[PDB]
Amino acid sequence: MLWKKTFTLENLNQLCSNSAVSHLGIEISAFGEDWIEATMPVDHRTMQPFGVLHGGVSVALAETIGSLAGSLCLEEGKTVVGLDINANHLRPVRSGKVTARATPINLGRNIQVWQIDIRTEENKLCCVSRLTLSVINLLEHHH
Amino acid sequence: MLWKKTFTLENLNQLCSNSAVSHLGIEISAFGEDWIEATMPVDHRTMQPFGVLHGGVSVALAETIGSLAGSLCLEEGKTVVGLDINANHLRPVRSGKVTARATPINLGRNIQVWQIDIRTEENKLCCVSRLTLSVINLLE
Amino acid sequence: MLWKKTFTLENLNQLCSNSAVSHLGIEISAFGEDWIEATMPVDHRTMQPFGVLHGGVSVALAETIGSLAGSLCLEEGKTVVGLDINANHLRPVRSGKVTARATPINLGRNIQVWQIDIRTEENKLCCVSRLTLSVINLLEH
Amino acid sequence: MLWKKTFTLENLNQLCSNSAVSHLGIEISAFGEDWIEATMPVDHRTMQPFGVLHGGVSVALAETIGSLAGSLCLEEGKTVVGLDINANHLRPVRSGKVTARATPINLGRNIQVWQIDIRTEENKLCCVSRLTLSVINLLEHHH
Repeated sequence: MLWKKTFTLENLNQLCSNSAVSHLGIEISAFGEDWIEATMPVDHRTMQPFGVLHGGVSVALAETIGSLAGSLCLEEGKTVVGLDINANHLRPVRSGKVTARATPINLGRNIQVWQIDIRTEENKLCCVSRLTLSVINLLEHHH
Repeated sequence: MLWKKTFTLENLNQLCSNSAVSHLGIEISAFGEDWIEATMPVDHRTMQPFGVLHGGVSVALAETIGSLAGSLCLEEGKTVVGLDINANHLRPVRSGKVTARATPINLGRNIQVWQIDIRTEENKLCCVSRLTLSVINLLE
Repeated sequence: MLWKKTFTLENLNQLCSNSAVSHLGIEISAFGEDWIEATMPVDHRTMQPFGVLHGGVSVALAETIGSLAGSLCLEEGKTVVGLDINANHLRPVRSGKVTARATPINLGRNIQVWQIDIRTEENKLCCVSRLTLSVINLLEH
Repeated sequence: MLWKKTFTLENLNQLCSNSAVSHLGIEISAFGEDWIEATMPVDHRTMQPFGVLHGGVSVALAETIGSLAGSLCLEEGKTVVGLDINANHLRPVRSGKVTARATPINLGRNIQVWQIDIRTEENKLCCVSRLTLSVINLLEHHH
C-alpha cells in the first residue's frame, strides 16, 4: 500500500473546504492501494463561455488530486509543493462530472512525478497530465 | 496589428460572465499592440486550503487569457481549441492580485503557440506557461 | 491491429540510416500489436561529460520512436509532424542500453498524442515523455 | 550578478569534448551577463530522415545549453541535474546552424527554471523550450 498518512474521504474533503477546491465543486471521491480519485461537475462554475468544460479548470483538477496524492505518500511532517505541470486536452466535455485519477510515476526522496488521467462519465479520456512535485520537510524553520 | 477581431474589455468581460472565468474573479483588464492581460484575486476562491494561490488555478488563468488572445488574432469564421499547456510555478503568492499577460510566440495557419507570464502586484514573476492552440475554420 | 502500414524492423532501420537516428546508435528493436520500441547505447556518443546518459539525447530517442510510431498508424499519403514534447528524467543511467517504448494515448483526425517510457537494462524507468504530433495529408500539403 | 563560476568559452568547449555534445557538433559560442549560447550544425548528424532538423535533437541542444548555464550560476562544489523539459517545434529547419540561448527564469535554492530559445541563422525562431533543474551538492561526505 502506497499511503503513509491515514485518512478518510470525508476528512480529505473537509480539509479542502473554503478553498479553490470546494469553490470548483471538486470532491475527493475514491481511492485504492496506489491511486486516488477526485470528481468535478461540468457546469457554469467550470465551463468556458461556450458550454464546455474549461480546459484550464481541468488542469486545476489534476494539480489538486496529484498534490494531495503526493502528500499522502509521505509521513507526517512532510508534504509537497507543485513545481510544474503539463497537460493535453483530448476532447471537449459538455455535461456530467469528470473524474481525475492520480497514479505515481516516481516517488523520489526530493522529487515526485505523478500521472493524472481525467475521464468523462462515459469513461473517455478527456485530459492527460503529468505533475512534478518537490518534497519538503515541514519542520524546517523558514517555511 | 496583431488583432483581427474588433473588441473592447467591457464586451470581453460580458462574454465571460457566468462561467469559470467570472467564477474565479478573473477580469480581462488591459491590452496593447500584441499583448493582453487579465487579473485574478488571490483569495478563498483561488487559494489552496493552505492559504497560497492554487497553482492549478494560475493555469486556469493562463489558459483563459491565452485562448482568448488566440481567438482575437483570427478573422471571423475562425476560432481556437486548447490542445496543450504546461507551466512552472516559481513562487508562492499569499495575497493581492496577479496579472497574466499573453504574448504570441508563433501564430501559424493551423497552430498557435502563446506565452503567458503571471506576475504579482509587486511585479514579481510567479508562474510561466506556454499554451498550444489548434486553429479551426468553422465556415470553410 | 493498431498499424495501418505494413513494415519490418529491417525496413525501418534502413529508412533511418544516415541520419540523427543512426548517428545516435538508435535501433528500432521490437513491436507488438499496440507498442513499438527502439534501443540506444549509453556510451561516449550519448553521455553528458560526467559519465551519465545525456537527458536531451534520451528525449531525442523518445521523439524518434514516438514519431515513427505515429507515422505507422496512418494510411499511405499521410504522415506526422512533431509539434511538442515534454519529459521528466527520473534517474541517471551509466551504462548498457536503454529502451524506449511508444504507446498511443489518443489518435485523432488531426492530432496524435503519444506516451513514451524509457527504461534501463534492469527495467527501471529512467525517463517518461509525452509527444504531440500533427497529422498532415501529403496530397494537399 | 548571474555567473558564480569563472569560465571562458574554450574551457566550456573543452569540458564537452568526447561526449554527446561534441558528437552532435554543438559548440558553446557566446555568452552575456545573463545568458549563454551554443550552436549546432544542421546536417546528417542532426536531421531526421525527412530531411529537416530532428526535433528531439533540438531538445538535446536546449537541455545541453540550459544545464551548462545552470551549473555556471552555482558556486564551485555545486551543480545541476535535469528534472524535466518541454519544447514546441515552431518551424522546420533544413540547413545552416541553429543557435540556442539559455536565459534564466528563476533561480531557487533547490530548483532552477531556464528559458531556451533556438533560432536559425536567419534569426527565425524555430524552437522554444523550458527546462527545470535540481541543484545538487557535490561536496558532501560521507554522508
